[PDB]
Amino acid sequence: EQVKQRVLHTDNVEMAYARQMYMYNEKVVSL
Amino acid sequence: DIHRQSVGKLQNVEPDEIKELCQSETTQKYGLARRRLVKLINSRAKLLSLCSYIIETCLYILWRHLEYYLLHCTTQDVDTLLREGANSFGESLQKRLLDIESLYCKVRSRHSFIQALVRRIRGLLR
Repeated sequence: EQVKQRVLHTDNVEMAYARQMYMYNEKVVSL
Repeated sequence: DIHRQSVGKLQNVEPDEIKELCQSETTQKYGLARRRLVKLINSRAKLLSLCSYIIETCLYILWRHLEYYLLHCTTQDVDTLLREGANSFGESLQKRLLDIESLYCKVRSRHSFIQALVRRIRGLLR
């Protein structure tokens, strides 16, 4: 079953969107 | 085959037959027969699951070894590999795998993982 679980297991733009989500999270504590 | 057949014989449990039926293990005879047949049922279930494992593992091992041995072996070997590989995993093998996975796997695993591994083995093979 572990073998099977492992089987099912087997950038700049992102950095920008990620900072955006960071700010969103801060606010929540429109994407 | 022996498994489905033993299962049938068990579900149809009811001297030569009684002698050969106790020989690998009327009321005590019937009980002994239920015992031996359930024992063989378990042995078959175990050889079967062990099969499933051997197959799935061998698939993983071959996949990784081949990806490394053709995609990343700095050089005949990779070419002969593609050749003997399209040769060995002829459709007989793959259809056998899918036939089995339909025969037994649907009743023990929610995932026809063998189907997926077959797909990917083909996709790296072609």
